Amino acid sequence: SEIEIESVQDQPSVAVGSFFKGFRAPSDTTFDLYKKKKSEKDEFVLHGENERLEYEGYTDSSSQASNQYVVGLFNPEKKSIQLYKAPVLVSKVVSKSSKNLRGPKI
Amino acid sequence: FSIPDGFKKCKHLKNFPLNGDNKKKAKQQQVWLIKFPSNVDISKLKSLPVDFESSTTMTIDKHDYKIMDDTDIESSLTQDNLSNMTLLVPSESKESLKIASTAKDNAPLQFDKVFSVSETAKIPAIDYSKVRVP
Amino acid sequence: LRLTAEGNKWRTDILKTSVDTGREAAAEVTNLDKDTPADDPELLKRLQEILRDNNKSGILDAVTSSKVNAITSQVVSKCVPDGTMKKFPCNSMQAMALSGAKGSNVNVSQIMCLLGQQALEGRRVPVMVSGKTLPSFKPYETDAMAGGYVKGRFYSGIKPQEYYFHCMAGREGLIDTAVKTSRSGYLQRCLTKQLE
Amino acid sequence: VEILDNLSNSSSGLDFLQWMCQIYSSKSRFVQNINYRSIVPPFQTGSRTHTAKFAITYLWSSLINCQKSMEPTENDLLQELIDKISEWVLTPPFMEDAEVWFIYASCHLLKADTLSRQFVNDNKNNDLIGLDRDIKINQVIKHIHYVRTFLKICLDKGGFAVPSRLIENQLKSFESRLY
Amino acid sequence: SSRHGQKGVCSRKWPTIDMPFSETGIQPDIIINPHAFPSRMTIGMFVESLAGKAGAL
Amino acid sequence: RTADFRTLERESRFINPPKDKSAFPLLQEAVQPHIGSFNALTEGPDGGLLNLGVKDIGEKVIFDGKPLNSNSGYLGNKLSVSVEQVSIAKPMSNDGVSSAVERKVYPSESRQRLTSYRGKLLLKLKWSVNNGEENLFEVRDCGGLPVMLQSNRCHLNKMSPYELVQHKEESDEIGGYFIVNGIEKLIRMLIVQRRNHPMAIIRPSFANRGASYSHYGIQIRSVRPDQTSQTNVLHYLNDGQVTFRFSWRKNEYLVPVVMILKALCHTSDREIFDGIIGNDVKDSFLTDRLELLLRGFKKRYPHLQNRTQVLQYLGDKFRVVFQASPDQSDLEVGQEVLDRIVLVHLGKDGSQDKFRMLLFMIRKLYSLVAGECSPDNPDATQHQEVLLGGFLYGMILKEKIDEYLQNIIAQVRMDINRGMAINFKDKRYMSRVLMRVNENIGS
Amino acid sequence: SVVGSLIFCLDCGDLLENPNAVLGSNVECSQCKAIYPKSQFSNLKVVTTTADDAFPSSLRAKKSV
Amino acid sequence: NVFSRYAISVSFRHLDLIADMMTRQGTYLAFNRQGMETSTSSFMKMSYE
Amino acid sequence: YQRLRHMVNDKFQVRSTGPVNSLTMQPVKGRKRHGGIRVGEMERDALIGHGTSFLLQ
Amino acid sequence: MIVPVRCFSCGKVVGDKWESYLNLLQEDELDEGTALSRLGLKRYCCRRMILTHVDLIEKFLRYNPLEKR
Amino acid sequence: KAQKVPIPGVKQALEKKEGLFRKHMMGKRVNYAARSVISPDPNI
Amino acid sequence: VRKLLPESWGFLCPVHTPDGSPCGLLNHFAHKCRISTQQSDVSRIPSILYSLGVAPASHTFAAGPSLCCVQIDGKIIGWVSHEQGKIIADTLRYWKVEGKTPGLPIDLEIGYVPPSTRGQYPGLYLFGGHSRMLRPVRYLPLDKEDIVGPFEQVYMNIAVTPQEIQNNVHTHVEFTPTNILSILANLTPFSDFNQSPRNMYQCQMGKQTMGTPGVALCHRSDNKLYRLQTGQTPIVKANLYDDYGMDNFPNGFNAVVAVISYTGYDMDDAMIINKSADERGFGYGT
RNA sequence: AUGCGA
Ligand SMILES: [Zn+2]
Ligand SMILES: [Zn+2]
Repeated sequence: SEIEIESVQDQPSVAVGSFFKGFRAPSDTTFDLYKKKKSEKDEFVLHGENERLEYEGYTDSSSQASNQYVVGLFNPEKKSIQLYKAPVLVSKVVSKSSKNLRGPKI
Repeated sequence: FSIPDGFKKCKHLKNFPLNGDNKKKAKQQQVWLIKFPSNVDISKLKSLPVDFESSTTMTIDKHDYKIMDDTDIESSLTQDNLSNMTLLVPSESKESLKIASTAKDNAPLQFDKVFSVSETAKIPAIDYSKVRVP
Repeated sequence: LRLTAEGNKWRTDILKTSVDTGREAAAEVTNLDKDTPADDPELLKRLQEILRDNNKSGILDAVTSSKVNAITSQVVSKCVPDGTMKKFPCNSMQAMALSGAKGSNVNVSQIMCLLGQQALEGRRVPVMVSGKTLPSFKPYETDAMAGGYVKGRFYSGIKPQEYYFHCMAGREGLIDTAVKTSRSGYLQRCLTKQLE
Repeated sequence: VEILDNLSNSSSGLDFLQWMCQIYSSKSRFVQNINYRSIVPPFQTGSRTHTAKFAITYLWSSLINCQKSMEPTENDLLQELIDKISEWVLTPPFMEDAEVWFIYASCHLLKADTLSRQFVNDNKNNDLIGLDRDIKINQVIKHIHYVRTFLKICLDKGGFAVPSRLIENQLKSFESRLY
Repeated sequence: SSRHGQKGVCSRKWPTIDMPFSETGIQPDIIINPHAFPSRMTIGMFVESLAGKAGAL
Repeated sequence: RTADFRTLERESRFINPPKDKSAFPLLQEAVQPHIGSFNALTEGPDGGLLNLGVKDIGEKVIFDGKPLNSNSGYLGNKLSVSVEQVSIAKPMSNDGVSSAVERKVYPSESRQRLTSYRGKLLLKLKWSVNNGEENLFEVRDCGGLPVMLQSNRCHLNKMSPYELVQHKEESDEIGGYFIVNGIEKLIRMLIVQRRNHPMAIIRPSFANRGASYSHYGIQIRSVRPDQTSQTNVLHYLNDGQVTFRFSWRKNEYLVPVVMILKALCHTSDREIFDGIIGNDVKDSFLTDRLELLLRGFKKRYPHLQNRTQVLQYLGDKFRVVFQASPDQSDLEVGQEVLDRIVLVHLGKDGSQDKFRMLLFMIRKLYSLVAGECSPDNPDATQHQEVLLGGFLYGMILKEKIDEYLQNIIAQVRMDINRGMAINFKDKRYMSRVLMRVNENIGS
Repeated sequence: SVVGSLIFCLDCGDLLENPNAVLGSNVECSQCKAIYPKSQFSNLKVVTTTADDAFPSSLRAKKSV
Repeated sequence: NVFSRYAISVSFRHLDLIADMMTRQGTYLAFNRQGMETSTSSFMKMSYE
Repeated sequence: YQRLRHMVNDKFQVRSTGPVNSLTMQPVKGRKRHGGIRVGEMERDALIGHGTSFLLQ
Repeated sequence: MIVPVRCFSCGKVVGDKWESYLNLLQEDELDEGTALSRLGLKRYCCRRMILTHVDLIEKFLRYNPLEKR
Repeated sequence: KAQKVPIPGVKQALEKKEGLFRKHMMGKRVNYAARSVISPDPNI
Repeated sequence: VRKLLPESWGFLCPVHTPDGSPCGLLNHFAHKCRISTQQSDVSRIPSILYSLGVAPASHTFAAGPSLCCVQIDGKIIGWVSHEQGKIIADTLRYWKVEGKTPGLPIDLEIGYVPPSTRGQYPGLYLFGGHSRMLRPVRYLPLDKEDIVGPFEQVYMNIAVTPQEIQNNVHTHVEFTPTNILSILANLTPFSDFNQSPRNMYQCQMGKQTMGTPGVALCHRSDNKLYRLQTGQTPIVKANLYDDYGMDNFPNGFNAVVAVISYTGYDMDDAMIINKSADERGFGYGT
């Protein structure tokens, strides 16, 4: 009993993101994808905005070089996976209230 | 914004057949997460002994491997949606990622199976008869 | 300092019985059946619970101590001048201890028989949190020796695992001996001023 | 010094050069102030900024005195020059930059080539090394990595003296020999 | 003191004639009282005596 | 034939001592923990420990009091100062001062003369004016630093036995000690808490701190690359409050741990909850203590809505004591403080990693309080490391160079409060102030 | 989100002010603007227990054999 | 009892006298400075603590 | 056998007359100052113990 | 320091037997025991004297300050 | 009672731990006294 | 604090301790203990752990005693099962004894702390930094040297000699049990034959002994030196007496000793010297 | 005061 591999997709399409426990965001929230072509690879950073907050996510560079993530969708009946490389980005969400500050001194 | 004087805009994405063979609780589709050391070439695989459920040991370029499958972290028989391992789905090369779902219920889904490839090592046993000379 | 061949026969043969004694006491304080396997998982869990309690650990020391000390008393009572290679009216070491020129029957038993159980502040050897009293001992070893019971004697030497314990007793002795006089000077003076 | 270079007989401007170095370290930082009217010449004076040029010539003549008939325990000279330039270590000389750092590296670069020769010709000497892996390659790669540090700090600290492009190409074509 | 932490002062410089002499024709260098060993249990020192004697012979 | 006499070998070695390598390599390897340590102040990664220390002390900024008649308010020009490099030289002596060819000085002379065995200590001073409008370098001689024998800075470090005898020494001199005024002294090694690792401690002093203090607490002894350490304590108050202990200018300061958490990285409270309890969401004990912590912090500081405000509060509360003033904003003082106090073992830009470690320490602390884990033992060798004398040496140097720059700053401040006679650009002034502070760190 | 007796802001993750203590029949985030249960109404309960240690006794010792 | 625990013999004349001195005031008059206060020799007070 | 450096034998001292502290007129301390050994508090107590009050005075 | 003249224990002059003794260990490649037997050190006091000796004087001698070096 | 290691006053001179009374009055150095390591001797 | 703990096995000497106030305060390193003076190869360890299955700390985003914490120099890099925790610890030790993983210094200290009921808090604490006390032990599975520190030692089963190796238990054995003694404790012959406190007083006497301090005395100017002229090499000695070359500095002499009460002047702690021998220079010193 | 003999 072992699952066969049907197809592999190697180029950027889907991504995975760590958020606070409860993140749901608006029904329409948008995720800005970026690309970096460094040396031979590419580092990705995610950025989004909402009516109050704005969320930006990036890769843990020291784990990227030492681990690489793959996601696939398998069918039991077709025994087939569409494999997808996706960067995992730890993204944080700041609001408009998080953009206020005091004087430069007392 | 479009920050990091080291990034480029995206121009090339790929459709995700989320629902071309989905049916609400009727198609037994799955999405899996697997961790791969860079040392392995994913494109050079052919099948995946994930079907071993637990005994997913695997041998890649004569190298012996173990495919860690875990329920924890996200298939726990305890809480509803124990993960922030968010899925971000695209649509087109000219559109930004989308929150995974299975209908318009504003709820993040989970990965049916999570796997992790860990490189095994012999660590051969001590030959006592050789070491324990009196 | 030598025993007879007989004296070594009794000494080694009696010391042959302590091997059960160590765990037998561990299973008494643990309150588990006799000859309970040295590897029962319940034994190990009960003994880790025991390690975490200072009072329970004290009881474990006290019972193991009484039993192995019964082994000491056995050995000395058997081997004594009953097994020395040359006797009294000629054995100077016995002469000095028994006449009380210097020494005690304890010293003579420590040279000629065995050292016996080392103790510290009133109980058996300190134990690390891993459950091991020395690197060489598996956690919770039910052997008396691993608890600090020294079967070797000064005449034939002591294994390093035992030398590391006898070093313990020797140090803590040097500590009490070197500190008692500072707390006994003030005991003298506090009333010496008054009753003068 | 030249009279001792032209004097095929007794003396190596070196000795005379090293006697001068000790006779004119003057590690004192100063200049300006009074009417230098009998000791103007930047050809005697220094130590505390003002590089002396007989001390720079002592090191340059010393590396050229090390080169002749090396790779063509009584040796030491290329070490003697590594430890005589180290006794320095910033103060007036390196404290000041250039030639100091540069020829130090140049003496050091020559010490890396000699060790590739003494382990070069037809894979080291010849058919392989088996000779316990290559302890000698690791001793040389450590050096090659070091010397690139000395050439870099000599550039960074304003040193216009070094045509970096040629030395890097030479060092890479040489590291090759070490393969 | 010996290498056994059995330290003692020299009480007197005994005349050699007054020392005890062995049948080997020698009289000791140092005499240490036996009564020290029963408390200290320095039996290593006894062993060092017999080993140094063998090792000289 | 078991422990036979090495007799001919000895007489050969006595008559003809080794000319290449001492025998008894354990004999030199025994003081290796001293000598090697002292070598780490002059050789190693980046430049050796001492140069990393001087790169971490950074700058000491002073404003001529803003004057220029916004001139004033916006500082009357910046006067950046610092120390770039630190060099140590082998002992030398020139007689009759300048013009007395120098000679390498060997220890035998220091002993016979009954004097110290000093090395000239030099450090490349950086005098930065207007943040960079004008840069001035000067390597100042700071007197004779006592050098360790056989160290990477003593002439005998690399002498073969034969040469060593030719230099009037015991053919085997281990070294590792210091000749100070002719008396040989070494720095006694010390056993200190193992660095960089949280050790769970129950201590009644913690109860002695005041009301609502429990016994339980975590202690991590963070040591910087340069090896200076900074101990950080967490206390579980009986009330569920968690307080963070640190020490600055050998004074103690207490801060709520939730403040240093929101201060390190922008995060949600739910992010801290997930950091602490994780999948363990079912521990009512832990869930409730965490509710006390978060609800209480939200109670105290309802207006700290984002990390920036928090950093501003820390800068506002410590600027009086970090002596960064006449230059830094409360945001800068806050961030430099975090970098200077909290888990310094993780280093600058470790603020997410310092975040993870800080959550790990709170979680371990709750495991101690509940009793689900044993306490650790400060006195077990398990939990201890050894401060080598040479590193103590490097620390005291780092602090003394901080004092030397602080003394420059004090001298400028006194001059500006009695004369303000001259602007920071004049080189004459550089020589004048510099010649007015005491720079003899060697002594 | 609700955990135990804590309920976090759903949008921002802030531990929003407890619905039981609000001065309105609504709850709003101090980081986000979300309005209380409105969608659903919490019923905060926790089954808290003793640590099974605070209460040493001879009878507890009789529970160990 | 304290000496008997160490199997030391001490004449009762010693202990019994000491106790009588501890009761010289009809109380449990310790031997520290506090008990010393009430004795009449001022130099003895000066010369203790 | 090894000779310990503490030949306290050589460290003997006697004082039948010597220097005094200026604030007390009592013998200075230290072998090298020809100082006088101390009669400590306990030795005083002991001399009273013996009843030897004329020896104590 | 230097080979003692006589054996502490016995009294027999031994200081003459050092150099020949070292020669007997070198020249004849003999063993220390047999060499001492041929030198007449037939008592263990005399035996230990030479056997255990430590001729440290040679190590002292390289420190002679009265000659340039 | 004043306002590092300020010279001690008469109270410190007279007490401090033991005091003048204890260190120069209840016990003193004495003349006509000697100290030496004792050695045994059975014939005396 | 003075209590001699078992953690010190191999690190501090159980017999090299002064007698008095310092007892227990002035410990002494074992003759084979080493001290790290550098730090290395920390940079590749995240990569190797990640290869071994450590989840990166950003992605697990969960924490507890129910899980092993992998940390490197106190930098928490990930989380795993306790089972995978120990598998990693052991396979890591294998790559340490091997020579194939340059990101893996022989002197890395690999702190595994297994799960324990109310035990020490679990985790896998690696350490590479300075001031670690480190000592060699013989790793049996590769029959090669391994460096162990005091933290990891607690949970490691080190047989003291090969014949006492228990099956499936001791993963290492001491190279020699003399490695647990300090230097002076090794110089004492048959030191395992005396009552311990006499060995410690032996360290204090041999350490207080008048011997040969050097040979460069004509170029020192000590406030005091004690120089024994008649120095000898013990017939009875440890082989570490040669391995440390202490024979360069002989501190005593081989004496003919009679263990005899005879004259009546040798009681308790007093011993007699031969007159003719003392006249012949016995223990003669300057 | 630090180290140490008793
Ligand atoms: Zn919100
Ligand atoms: Zn003789």
